[PDB]
Amino acid sequence: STHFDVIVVGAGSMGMAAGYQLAKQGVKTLLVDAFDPPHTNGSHHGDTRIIRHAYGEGREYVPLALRSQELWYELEKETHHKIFTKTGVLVFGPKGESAFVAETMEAAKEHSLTVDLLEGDEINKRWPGITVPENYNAIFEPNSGVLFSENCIRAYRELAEARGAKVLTHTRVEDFDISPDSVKIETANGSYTADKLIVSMGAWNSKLLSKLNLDIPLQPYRQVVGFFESDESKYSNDIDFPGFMVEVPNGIYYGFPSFGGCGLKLGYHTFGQKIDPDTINREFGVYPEDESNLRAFLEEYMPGANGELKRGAVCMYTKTLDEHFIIDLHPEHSNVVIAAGFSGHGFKFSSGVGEVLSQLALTGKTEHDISIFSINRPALKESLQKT
Ligand SMILES: *Cc1cc2c(cc1C)nc1c(=O)[nH]c(=O)nc-1n2C[C@H](O)[C@H](O)[C@H](O)COP(=O)(O)OP(=O)(O)OC[C@H]1O[C@@H](n2cnc3c(N)ncnc32)[C@H](O)[C@@H]1O
Ligand SMILES: [Cl-]
Ligand SMILES: [Cl-]
Repeated sequence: STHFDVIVVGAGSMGMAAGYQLAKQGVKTLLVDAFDPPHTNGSHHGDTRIIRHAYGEGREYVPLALRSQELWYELEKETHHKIFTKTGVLVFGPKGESAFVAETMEAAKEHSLTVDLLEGDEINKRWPGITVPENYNAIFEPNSGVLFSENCIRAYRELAEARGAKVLTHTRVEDFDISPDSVKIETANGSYTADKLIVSMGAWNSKLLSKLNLDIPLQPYRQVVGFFESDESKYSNDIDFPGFMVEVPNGIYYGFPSFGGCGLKLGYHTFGQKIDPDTINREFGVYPEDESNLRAFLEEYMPGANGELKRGAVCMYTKTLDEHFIIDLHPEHSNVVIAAGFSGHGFKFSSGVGEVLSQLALTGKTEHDISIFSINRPALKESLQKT
């Protein structure tokens, strides 16, 4: 019975940000989510998320990283929820043996980002609690840091709803019916129509995009993290222990300083179980790798934080073949915007993506350069399920 200007399916990290940007402009928006964001069934829980500017995944992400940072500061001033803490972000690895470290330094140089460069014992000297080999080098970004992801989504939601946005919770979208001049969604709670559609279902994009005649390789991964009882005199944000993302022989790890004594949080990025969001086991510890992969890191590089496991969380990445995002219009429907495959590193950009999605939905174009996120790029292996 009711139409909308724009309908956002999946009101999570990207969708809720888009909802806020749309509502902010008086655009009558309906956001539909299978749950009640923020929640623990998607990819945004775990309390915290790292934001980096000097981007090791590729220096082309910097502009979006910087715009997103400015938007996070703006959100901080608009809500009572805590949004960002400037812990700084440390990146280290074996000298000359880390592509991630190399690209980070290059990204820094190329965009004139403020960073500190140090090696070996200088790393251990500066940050009691971190022990790396003499052959290790590092780049520290003082001004990037940590975002409180659940708070971000919560704030964007409260703000969007206050502006008129409608949020239909616990309602899973089951199908799509797209037309030349309108879009329609089917749910158990009723059907809804609008002029434009934004699709941002996270891990579920790998299962439901086929409903839009899109055949794109997207693989969901089970990715856990653990909070460990740590030596507060070394790992507390209060004593300036930084957030970090590093690359050692067996891969890439990321962590957060202890906030208010919650313990240092650590996650292993490189490995994760291939899963389906509908059958994934969300209990931490069911796989021996969950806790063992983390402690193996701590015992070697941050021994003082290898205490009791205080809490474990299970979350998901949705990877593309090239690990770059998908942000573009549906190849056959200019009134349909797709946001998918953030491959484990998209939260920091959610504020900026919200803006991009808003622009694409309203005008079919964006001021941002998102060519590398094209849904038609060859490295993606995208195609229609039947042309
Ligand atoms: C998992 C993970 C990810 C992660 C990270 C640590 C872990 C353990 N650390 C990060 C970090 O330090 N820095 C960073 O920049 N990113 C980091 N990430 C990745 C980031 O969290 C993800 O890229 C991000 O959350 C992706 O956002 P997206 O918006 O894609 O996913 P979501 O937040 O899960 O939202 C999807 C929503 O859509 C809903 N949904 C799903 N299916 C439906 C249907 N059928 N109908 C309606 N709604 C649907 C979900 O309920 C969800 O809310
Ligand atoms: Cl997490
Ligand atoms: Cl992801």
